[PDB]
Amino acid sequence: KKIFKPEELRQALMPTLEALYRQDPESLPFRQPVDPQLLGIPDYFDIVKNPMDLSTIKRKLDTGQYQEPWQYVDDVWLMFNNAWLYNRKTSRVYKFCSKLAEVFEQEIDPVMQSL
Ligand SMILES: C[C@@H]1CC(=O)Nc2cccc(C(=O)NCc3ccccc3)c2N1
Repeated sequence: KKIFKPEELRQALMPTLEALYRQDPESLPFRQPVDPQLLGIPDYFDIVKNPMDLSTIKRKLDTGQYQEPWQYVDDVWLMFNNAWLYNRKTSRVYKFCSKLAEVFEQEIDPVMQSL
């Protein structure tokens, strides 16, 4: 089975994550873990079983937690799908998620081809 070294995943994939981070205004609510008490959404973990955010994905890259590039892509999509599930379609977070998904698609395609 092909092994992907953690530094090699990090070098290839981190620019795609940085592209999301730098999207302002749309990345802002995704830059840190959801804090249900602080955001006034105490039902969040009942609806979203597996929370995910940009900083957690960065930490996983930094600490070698992905064996396969598709596992990173899965976490980015988990983050998106959580937002499209929890929020209504009129909301900022929903529409900001849609923008991030558009940006990500463009960034990730050449990278995954190359891997
Ligand atoms: C990602 C996280 C959890 C979620 O899916 N929905 C959500 C609901 C209420 C507030 C928020 C929240 O972050 N509100 C503050 C905010 C929203 C948009 C832009 C700036 C700040 C919220 N965001």
